Amino acid sequence: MEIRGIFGVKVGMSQVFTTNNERLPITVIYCEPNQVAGVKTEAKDKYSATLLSFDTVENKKLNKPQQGFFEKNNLKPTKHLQEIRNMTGFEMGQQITPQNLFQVGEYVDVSAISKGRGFTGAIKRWNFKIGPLGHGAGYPHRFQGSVQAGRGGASAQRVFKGKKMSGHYGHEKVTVQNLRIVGFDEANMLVLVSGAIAGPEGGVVLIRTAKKKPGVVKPIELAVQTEKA
Amino acid sequence: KTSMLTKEQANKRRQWYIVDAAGLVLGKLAVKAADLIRGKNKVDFTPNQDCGDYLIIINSDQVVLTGNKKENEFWYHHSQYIGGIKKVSGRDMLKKQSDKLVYNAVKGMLPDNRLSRRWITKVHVFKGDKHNMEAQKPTTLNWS
Repeated sequence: MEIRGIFGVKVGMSQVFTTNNERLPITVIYCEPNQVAGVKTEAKDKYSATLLSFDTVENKKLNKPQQGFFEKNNLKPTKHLQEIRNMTGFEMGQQITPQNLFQVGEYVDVSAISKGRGFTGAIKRWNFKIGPLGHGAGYPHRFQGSVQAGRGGASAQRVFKGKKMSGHYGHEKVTVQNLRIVGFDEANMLVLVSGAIAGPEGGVVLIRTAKKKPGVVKPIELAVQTEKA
Repeated sequence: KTSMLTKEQANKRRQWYIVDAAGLVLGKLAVKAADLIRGKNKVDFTPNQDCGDYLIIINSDQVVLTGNKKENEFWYHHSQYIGGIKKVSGRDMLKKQSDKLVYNAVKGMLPDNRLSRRWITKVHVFKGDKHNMEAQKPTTLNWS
């Protein structure tokens, strides 16, 4: 189905009390009401898509080619531009409120760059296991043990491409789906999302419609404190 | 001894051709296509520089397949990983982008050379019929 998304910046992590006394973790993301840079139709461009321009900046504060294009296109200079696949139900050059797109109990997915662990070991990157350390266990303490991949011209005598070893973990764009939407704030266009979500508090995070649960909405209400004088 | 057997001096001239694959079988047309593109059919074939020619294929989707090998012959493509074997039928390629199958069939008869890489880059297998190459005024001929 057609994918609907909105971009925002995380500002912190908190929790809220939903109805029936359920403490739900809250990721707080100020969603920027974006203005699409372009729409690629299924006929002229042969595929549905929409490039959105977000994190608005000053024309002087933006680099010459793109800010000049924005001014010629009668748009605003923005820090980032990103295309969203399969979205042509909207028009080009609009100010859109995502309140009409996502509902109080809709299920969405989030694409975000996780916190960068950099060059980390496979002990954490791939979650290897290690048993007893007593009675003599050799030099290493965080290791994988066997890397048996062929000895002698019989079995493999090589090393496998695409193997799961240590390396770059974090600082990568990953998507987590089927998480509940909790809180809306139309005064500043901010969202409160259930669960635990990747993305540093300040970085750019995309929240699009979940394709596993496109029209799966649920009744959600917020348990305001009963202690009122 | 000899008359000092001669060849060309990088004086190759290549022409474009238009061929439609609608009723010709795979192998017996592929052998002649490879002969044409590699320069096999030329009188004064010079393997040192080249004696080949270009190739454009129009509507490869309508090419004919023979006998039971449509549902019996299966081709494997292996990515360098466990379970990377992708084993698909001839009819499966018909339900897919089939021109690459003809490309691979032609490449299978290509000798292991440092020029076959540039002999095969002159072959453009297309499922369609309309493209930018029609404006180059090809030397139209087909059914080789």
